[PDB]
Amino acid sequence: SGAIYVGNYRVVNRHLATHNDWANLVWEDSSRDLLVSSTTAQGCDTIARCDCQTGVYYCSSRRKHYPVSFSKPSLIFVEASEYYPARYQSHLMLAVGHSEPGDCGGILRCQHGVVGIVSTGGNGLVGFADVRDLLWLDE
Ligand SMILES: Cn1cc2c(CC(=O)N3CCC[C@H](C(N)=O)C3)cccc2n1
Ligand SMILES: [Zn+2]
Repeated sequence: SGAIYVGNYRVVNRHLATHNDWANLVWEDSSRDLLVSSTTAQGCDTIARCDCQTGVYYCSSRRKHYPVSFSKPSLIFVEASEYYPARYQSHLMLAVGHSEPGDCGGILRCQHGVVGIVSTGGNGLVGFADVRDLLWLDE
């Protein structure tokens, strides 16, 4: 579980989006596993505008925050699931670390702010969906 709240937007994993999320849809991308919905109230998360490759992510399966070294956003192969068949997810960042399916939503953050959210995992590699390119989240 977990979202990013910035201004009048709510950023979630598209595979965990609610009915209300789709009823107030701003933008979605299957290939990225992202969905943005509009909010009545105002969020106050700072989205990082950077090219960092180190951060700290929240892992609900361990109730801990872990420091990781992660790859630059790219097209990584992700195996089939009940939400998507076998495909190449884009804007994906991998790091060596623990993750479980319920961990999707946990924020990854650097000194500059929010980098992305947990999206994939398995084999001791946790995958984060990048959001630093979505400049429209701030205007
Ligand atoms: C965070 N996390 C998800 C895990 C899974 C499942 C997984 O990766 N996915 C299922 C949900 C949709 C995801 C996507 N974006 O396509 C793929 C299995 C083991 C460990 C995990 N750690
Ligand atoms: Zn940064």
